[PDB]
Amino acid sequence: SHVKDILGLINAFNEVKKITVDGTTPITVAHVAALARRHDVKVALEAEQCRARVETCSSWVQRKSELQESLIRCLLAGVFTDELPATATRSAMLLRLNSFTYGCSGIRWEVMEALEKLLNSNVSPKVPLRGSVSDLIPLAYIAGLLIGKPSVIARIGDDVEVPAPEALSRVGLRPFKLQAKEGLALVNGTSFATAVASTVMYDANVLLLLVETLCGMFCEVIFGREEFAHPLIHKVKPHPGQIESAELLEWLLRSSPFQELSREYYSIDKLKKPKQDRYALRSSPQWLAPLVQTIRDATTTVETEVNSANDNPIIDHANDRALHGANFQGSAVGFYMDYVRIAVAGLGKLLFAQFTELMIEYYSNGLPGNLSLGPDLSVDYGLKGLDIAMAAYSSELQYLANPVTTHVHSAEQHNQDINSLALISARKTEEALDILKLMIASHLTAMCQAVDLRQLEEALVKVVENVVSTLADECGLPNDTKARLLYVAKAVPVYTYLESPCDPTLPLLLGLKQSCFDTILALHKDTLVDRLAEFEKRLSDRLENEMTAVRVLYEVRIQGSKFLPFYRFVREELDTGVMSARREQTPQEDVQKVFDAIADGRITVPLLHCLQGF
Amino acid sequence: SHVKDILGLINAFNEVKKITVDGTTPITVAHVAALARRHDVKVALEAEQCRARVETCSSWVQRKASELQESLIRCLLAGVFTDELPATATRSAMLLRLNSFTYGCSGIRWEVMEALEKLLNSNVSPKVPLRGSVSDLIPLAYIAGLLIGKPSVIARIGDDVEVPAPEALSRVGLRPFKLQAKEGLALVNGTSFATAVASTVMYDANVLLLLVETLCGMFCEVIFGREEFAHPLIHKVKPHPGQIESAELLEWLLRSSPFQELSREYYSIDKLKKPKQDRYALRSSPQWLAPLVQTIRDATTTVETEVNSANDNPIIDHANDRALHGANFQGSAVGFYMDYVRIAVAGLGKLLFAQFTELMIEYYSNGLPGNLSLGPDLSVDYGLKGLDIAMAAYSSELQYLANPVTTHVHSAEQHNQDINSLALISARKTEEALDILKLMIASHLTAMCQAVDLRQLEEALVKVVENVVSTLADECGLPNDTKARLLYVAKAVPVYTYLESPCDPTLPLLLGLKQSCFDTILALHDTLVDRLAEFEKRLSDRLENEMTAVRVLYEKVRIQGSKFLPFYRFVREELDTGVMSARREQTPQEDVQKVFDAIADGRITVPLLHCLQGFL
Amino acid sequence: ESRSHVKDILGLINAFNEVKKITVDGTTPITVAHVAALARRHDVKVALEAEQCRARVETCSSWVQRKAESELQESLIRCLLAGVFTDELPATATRSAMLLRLNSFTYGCSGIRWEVMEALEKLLNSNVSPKVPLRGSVSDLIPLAYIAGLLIGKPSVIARIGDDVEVPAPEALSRVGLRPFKLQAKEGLALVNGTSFATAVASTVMYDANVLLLLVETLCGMFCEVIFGREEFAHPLIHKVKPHPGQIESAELLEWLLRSSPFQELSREYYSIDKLKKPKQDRYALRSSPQWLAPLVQTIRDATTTVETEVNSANDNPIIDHANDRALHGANFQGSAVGFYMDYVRIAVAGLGKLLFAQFTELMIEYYSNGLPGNLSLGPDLSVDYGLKGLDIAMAAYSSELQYLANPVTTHVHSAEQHNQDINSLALISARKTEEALDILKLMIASHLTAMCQAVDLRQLEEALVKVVENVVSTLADECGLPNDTKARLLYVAKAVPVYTYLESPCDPTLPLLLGLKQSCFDTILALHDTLVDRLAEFEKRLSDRLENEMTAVRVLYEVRIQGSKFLPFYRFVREELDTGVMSARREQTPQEDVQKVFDAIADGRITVPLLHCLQGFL
Repeated sequence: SHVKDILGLINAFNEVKKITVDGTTPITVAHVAALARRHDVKVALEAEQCRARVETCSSWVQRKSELQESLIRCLLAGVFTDELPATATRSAMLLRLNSFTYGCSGIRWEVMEALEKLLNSNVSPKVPLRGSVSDLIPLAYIAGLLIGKPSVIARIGDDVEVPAPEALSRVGLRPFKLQAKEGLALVNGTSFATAVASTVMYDANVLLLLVETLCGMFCEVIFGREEFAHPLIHKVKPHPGQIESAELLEWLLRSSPFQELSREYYSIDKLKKPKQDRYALRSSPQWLAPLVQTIRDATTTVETEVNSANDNPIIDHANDRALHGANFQGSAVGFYMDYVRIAVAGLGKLLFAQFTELMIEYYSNGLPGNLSLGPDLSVDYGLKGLDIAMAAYSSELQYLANPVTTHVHSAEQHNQDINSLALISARKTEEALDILKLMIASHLTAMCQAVDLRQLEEALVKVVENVVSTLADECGLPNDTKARLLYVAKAVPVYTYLESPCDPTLPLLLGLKQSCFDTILALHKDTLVDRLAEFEKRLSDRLENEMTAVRVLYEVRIQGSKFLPFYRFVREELDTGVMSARREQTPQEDVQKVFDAIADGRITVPLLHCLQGF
Repeated sequence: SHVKDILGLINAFNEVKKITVDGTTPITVAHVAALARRHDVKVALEAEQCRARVETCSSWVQRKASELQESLIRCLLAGVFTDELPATATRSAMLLRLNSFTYGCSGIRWEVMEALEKLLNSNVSPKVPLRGSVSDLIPLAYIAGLLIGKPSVIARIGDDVEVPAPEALSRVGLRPFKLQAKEGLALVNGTSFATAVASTVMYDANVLLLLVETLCGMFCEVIFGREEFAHPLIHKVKPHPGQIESAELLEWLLRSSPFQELSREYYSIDKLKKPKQDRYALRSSPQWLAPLVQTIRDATTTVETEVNSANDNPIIDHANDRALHGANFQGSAVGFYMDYVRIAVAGLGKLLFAQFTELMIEYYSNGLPGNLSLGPDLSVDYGLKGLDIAMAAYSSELQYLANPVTTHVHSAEQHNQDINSLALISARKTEEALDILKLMIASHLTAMCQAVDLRQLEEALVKVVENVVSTLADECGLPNDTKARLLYVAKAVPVYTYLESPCDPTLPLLLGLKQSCFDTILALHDTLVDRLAEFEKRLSDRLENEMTAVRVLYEKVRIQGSKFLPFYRFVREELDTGVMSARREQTPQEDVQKVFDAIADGRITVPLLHCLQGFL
Repeated sequence: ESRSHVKDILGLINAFNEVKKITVDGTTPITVAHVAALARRHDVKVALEAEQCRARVETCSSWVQRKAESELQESLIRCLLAGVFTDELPATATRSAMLLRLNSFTYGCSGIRWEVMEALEKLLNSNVSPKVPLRGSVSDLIPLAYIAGLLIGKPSVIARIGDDVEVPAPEALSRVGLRPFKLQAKEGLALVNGTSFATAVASTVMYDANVLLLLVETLCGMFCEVIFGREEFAHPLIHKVKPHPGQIESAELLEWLLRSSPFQELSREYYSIDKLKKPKQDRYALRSSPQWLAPLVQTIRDATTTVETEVNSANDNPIIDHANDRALHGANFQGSAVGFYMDYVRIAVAGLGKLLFAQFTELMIEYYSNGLPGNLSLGPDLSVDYGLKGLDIAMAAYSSELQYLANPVTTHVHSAEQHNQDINSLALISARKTEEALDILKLMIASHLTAMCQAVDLRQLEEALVKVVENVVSTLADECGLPNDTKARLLYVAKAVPVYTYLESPCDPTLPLLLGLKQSCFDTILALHDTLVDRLAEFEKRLSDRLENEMTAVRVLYEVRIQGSKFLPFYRFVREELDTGVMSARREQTPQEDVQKVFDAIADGRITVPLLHCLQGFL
């Protein structure tokens, strides 16, 4: 399954200490993400496997200086408005280094050692955002650093910023004097486009699994039928992503306490409730199928690019010739960044549709509008702000998923009449993921709210049942009338009348009055009316007070749910609670905490816990 | 290799007789295309294989239990004839609905499936509105409208006949069906139309892809490229499957090429004044094709999975006595991959446009004339300029089309369909995109054969100018040093830079000749001047006439050794075309039309398979 | 000065219907209504006027002829005949393109012979036009080459005479008493060097855009009437204070259309009963319509001006200044003005479609339709009447494709023609897409009007059904001998409860009618506190016998408020002229059969009759 592979990726991202750059051992998207985000991870350039092939190649080129330095000069052409982040630059530095290990570039080993040292020192040049059609200009800033160009500014850690010559001295390096072919070796790569795409693909894999898992949590809170994930439905339409996502979904909902409430809910008033769930849940495995396959396929393609000699000419020293091709063409990455962006927009649409169902009372199966706890709804608009936000997120996301590779210009004196635009495309897919992160944060926040509302719903109904039951005994109401009233206490959704339980124009008293008149006609063919009036009177004394007490006490079914790690993480570890008029905490403050957990990777802890033993 | 698979697809499309519909044997995109386009291809609904599970499921629904089904079809017959879905797509959809029923999940009667079998074989299909599906209730309601004999539904019988549905059933020996429980839903609740178009789209995408890959080699031959770009080491070290596989073909197509022999000769003369590397349209082609190849191959698998699936709801589990409520009617797998293919197709078109552009510009065509104009009178011959303009028009619309459709999902049908695939709309646009690619390939191929003729004439013309300069050097009694310089210039100068007026004192030949004469005077330092004066004098008497003669001979051969001979022989001989010039009266339209028609009806696969025979 | 864009569009519709002859003289402007008239009405003729322009044309012809002193011009035509037949540009577009090329010549800048212009005139009025390949133009060398090919009698060029006959170009010239032309100086270039085809399509695109716009604007008022909306949204002051000209003018129309509406009378009555359980404001699809329409109105009108400017221009090169003895080298062949505006209009057309989709969506959902049944089903048996659910799915399909089409074309410029045409307009491709967008918009307006006529019927049945329920309850309360205060409670419920919530089974104790009645019966018992229970039991008994059969009787009788509505023309047109009725299981016709009739009427412009009737009196 792809579920295991993404777990393998998350584990690798966490467990890795050294990234082996030897020319044999593959560098995954997890390893690139690790170097970029975790500063304790170091680069290990191994001499045993590639020092020989590299030096031979460097020797051949020399057997056949001002020229190579004036190429760098002209390619230092980007403008600072916003720039490429250090995470991206360092990833590109790693990827250019990795390209050299195959011994086709003819670069000196000494220069490769300098890259290794510069990475482990956290030194990286300030690189302008735009200029590459895919990565001559951005890679010329890495090359400019190695030759100690004063115009190129370099970072040392989070704070220090100095010119390149002084940066080289602080790490024990002297400015390089470029030999033949070396200048072209440095700038002629797909390193930047593939750097951004690597982190894009790691995040896309994590967030894909995250979205998949949260579909089960959505099922639990929306009172859905877990039937939609039955293996036979997907065996008979065997899209690999459809089967695998449903397999996870079936497993997550197998022993669900919320699904027990679901079956109980649809057993009462069966004819007046929907038989099938709406598409945002029931259609989820079919929707996820293409999205799963797109993100998995692109990972492979991105990894192939990471582990490749993307340079020109390809030096074939064993046959005394330089091979002329275009391995610097990032079309593999370019095109797959477009496909992924469309897949991400599809994940966003799934999230938007699910969130919309959750906010609307007519579709939320008992949940209050906007998930407003209230009870006073005139001063509690709940998650309406986030709902509006989700449409703003989805809308921009759909726009972003337009392709970039369809805008190829004839470039560079018409020499580059086809070019990938891979970096541009990767940046847009990165921007789309940022928006997807915003959407997952809000979704998870809302469902934790829905968990709380469902558990309180169970507690409030049981109170209404108790108060009606005891007062039926207290008022000496017959066995028939008691059964009718208890049914109404179980049937009508508490959130329809929570605002004012004893309001004569709200569903509870409405159903009660309808029952009382029905039981009068049945028992007729006078003191019953006296007993019923006393029941109504005493309900206005006890019900409101006891319903309030239970809610205030609340301010259990999740403890048996496989999504407990997510609920416990959001509520306990991030220090949040039920959203109401009484909690002095803006939705921003709540969602920001969840977003930050997703952005830094802390969300993987509850994710892995949730999926343990799958 | 994907090359093997596409050849396998082409072979199956050509040589299939019966499509086995049994619920175990897969139906490929080739089979779907074969049924749609070839009339003598029949459907084989094999009873022994799947009558059992179908009737087990059918009777299960009968145990658990008709005006309800009538109302559903009547409801969904809601399209408008503005445009219509072609019979090819409707018949493909009919086969795909039939195949879905064979899995024993739909609860439909075997009789209904038998009716679909005979309706297909009798070439009967309903008139279906183009639009209305979010993916395929409305379009599938017209197939169900036929089966129940709705008078408002019009059916086609072949190419000539269009009658109401009750009469259409009568003519093929069928009676209108009264629908049982679940049957009305079972007929309309599928991805049949979306997947039908997607199937023909995917077959075409494979054929045209291989065709574009092959013509990259032909482009190398005519543009005087370095076949080095296809060297296996360049691609093994950047091992994208599509990059390696495409390069493997191009290395093979260019091995021992007569045109590459000319290329080496061309670059050996005046090496330090010509492009050291080829431009990206050729050199970068394997890297460019890589994602496109993978996109089209992966999407072929996905569409074929949808073809061979039970896209229905509810899925009847008759063995465990329960009706499973899912959403197998959601064609998102198809919809998303149609968007991806369309982006890839746009990339294929961009490659072709870029190559075509190089070919048309003298600065980039390496000796070739602008617009590939033969002339010799260039003021009244503009060659392929018209086709050059149209190529930009094709590519422009192609790039526009490649915007995704799946990013425009609306919350639909009482917000019940809050996610829908729009697969049929997406497939339709990818279809339209492939029609444009066909237009581009047609022009591209035509421009290549034109370029073959121009290169071969270039050689014949050069051998004449050499022979004329050689003989006149003797007749004037010029020294062996002078003869060596003059024969060098005759070899070096591109013949098409002076073919308009060979003895014009301002054009490149006489310019180079007047340079050598002054170089040979200084080196040999006055009756030599009189011999050089007689050399120019006798040149303007014999040169133009002899160059004209061979051209005339040519208009009334290294492509013989070339592997692209089957293409050249197909365009020139089978399609009856010649070299484009003022003296040829056939329009660019008349020539390219013949090529396009051959691409459209599949005739082009013959020269393609001949070109690729022995490639393993 | 324009009084209102609504007056201007009505001006276009009148001009389209009334014109008999199109005057081509180089001074009198051709409008998008004229171009549409020629393309669609075969009785309309072209009149080339030899008084004003004949002199300047011949002067220009002579000057070019003098400066030259023939195969060159024929070779241009030969190489430009490079289209492929896969699909083709329809005769309407080609005939429009011929007129526009002819019109360009009248300015005396092209150097074309008057005889060629006379041939174009003759070919147009004879309904002769070449079959032109769809693609090839980056904007219109290749498509225009086929008009030029016809004039020189190229055997490969096929020509239509009317709708039936297809003959080669020499034979087509023969049948109209013309001989193939021999091209002189510049004449080859002068025929192909224009924006005629892009501007032809754009012209009938802009004419349709104007008509469909006004139609959409007007139908917003009809939507207000059926959805029970608050006309308050169109109040002048709201828009006076946010003074977008399209916003003011659309609201002005809507205020007028809703002023004395009998339907708006029902709206005020509806929101008076149970105020607290009903929305205070309408949803955006209606309330936000003038604001939404504002840029859409302005885009469509501004583009009409730009297209018309191109129509009445010398789109040719070089421009021959015979008065100052020199040829000026410019680029009037660049159709960028038409190109970019076609992109803007396509986005506006998508915007109009979104407005239609949203309004349609509210209408189909019971939670949003303010009393109307789901999918606008009549029933009463809702299990076999799914209503307009089919058209509702189609509306999502239509809108989704429409939003996709509204992506720009002008952003996809390739460096073309040996990098000489390094900026090209792509105007014809863009115009083609905007045309496709308007086709879909026609499908959307068709469904929308069909749905709203269904809604009118349902609202009028609603008023008939309720007053019967009121009558049955009122009389039984007297017969059963119930007190006046109890009678007032039960009559309130009869009026308050929406009728379509219980019409399926009126005397079902689980549906909202009996629920309210049982609620009120228990409340009255508590208020008057034994034989009262006997009288109430008799009330329930006699209601379950009498009510259902009477509700059916009035429903069958139905199978009035519109008669005072300004939308009566539309309702009568759809119902009487097109021969339709209320949609139910008792109606044999499919949704297709009904919507088709409305679509055809939109397509051939029959819809302008009820539109003009609906809007007469408006200033």
